[PDB]
Amino acid sequence: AMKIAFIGEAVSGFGGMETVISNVIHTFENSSPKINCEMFFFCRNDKMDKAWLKEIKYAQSFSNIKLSFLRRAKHVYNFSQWLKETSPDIVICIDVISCLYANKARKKSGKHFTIFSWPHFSLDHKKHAECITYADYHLAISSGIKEQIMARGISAQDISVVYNPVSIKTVIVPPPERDKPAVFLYVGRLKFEGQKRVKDLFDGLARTTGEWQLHIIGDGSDFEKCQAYSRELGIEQRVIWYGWQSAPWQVVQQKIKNVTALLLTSAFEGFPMTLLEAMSYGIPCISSDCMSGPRDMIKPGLNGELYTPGAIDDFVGHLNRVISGEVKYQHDIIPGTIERFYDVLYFKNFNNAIFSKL
Ligand SMILES: O=c1ccn([C@@H]2O[C@H](COP(=O)(O)OP(=O)(O)O)[C@@H](O)[C@H]2O)c(=O)[nH]1
Repeated sequence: AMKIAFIGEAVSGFGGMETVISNVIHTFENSSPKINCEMFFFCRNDKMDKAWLKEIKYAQSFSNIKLSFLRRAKHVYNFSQWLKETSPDIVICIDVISCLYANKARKKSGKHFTIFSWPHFSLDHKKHAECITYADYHLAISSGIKEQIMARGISAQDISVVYNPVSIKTVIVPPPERDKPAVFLYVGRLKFEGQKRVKDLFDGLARTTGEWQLHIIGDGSDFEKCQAYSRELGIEQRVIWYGWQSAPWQVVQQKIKNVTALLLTSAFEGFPMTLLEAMSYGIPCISSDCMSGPRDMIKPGLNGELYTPGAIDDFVGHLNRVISGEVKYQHDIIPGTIERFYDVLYFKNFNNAIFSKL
């Protein structure tokens, strides 16, 4: 009988991370005839939506002490007490600060367990990166995160790259018929610059040679700026806006039907699930080679392309070649190119990364 604690600061209760965590917990609580999972949250308030925890046993440390030294002390004490009630074999920290908490509460509680980091954002784009050193071993969702962890003096031997899961699909979205315009897809929150750089998307497409259309599924405060920019660039007649969609891939299947490539032009990403989703439907992806995720998914010339951050010329080149057919991606084999990301194999590799360190 083995018990796994998943711990972190309170989250919103909606987000890719929550979805991954709940699925990994439900999967564990079946695995070996249910080996048990619980959660512990460090909270300043009870504003976390609880829906995603419906079937998940969780406890909380509440402290809104304004001085962080005292709040952390209180957190560590509360977690220490929980550890004594619960006696987990393994503690997995979904953020970096919780590695510190887990480490200090292990010393305080006198309990024996292994601490794993499992961060869901680039260490260099979030607050408490140096707290990663308090975990025993590391579960990297990307090569970039592994690199970031190594940079803090952690041995590559103590870090397993586990990626993130996606569901196997039984439908392929085919390319457009020959002599139809290229069809580009953008799926995500709209930011003109900042993280998403829709500006870069528009600048590239405006410079491309050949017939193309762009389908944009998403919304954000920069909608009007982005529409204005498309008008400025003289491309508005080739852009179709869907706004926010609850079922983007249903819209793709039912309304768009044929896709040349999904495009992502981001300055950075926590984990670009959109790329994975696209490749699960056999859609090739042209992405900025940003921290982090795209380089672990995209195999240049096989399921899409990578361009160096800011290399808009390179992006344009990638576009031109897929529009002309100079480079062709085979939609029928693209789903097989992300084998290690599919739910069952992902979980197998994740499970082995944990139990191999014991
Ligand atoms: O109109 C949309 C646009 C995006 N997404 C989903 O949002 C996720 C990532 O989008 P985003 O760029 O917002 O990343 P985040 O900021 O949420 O990390 C993906 O799983 C998409 O399928 C969606 O459901 N509807």
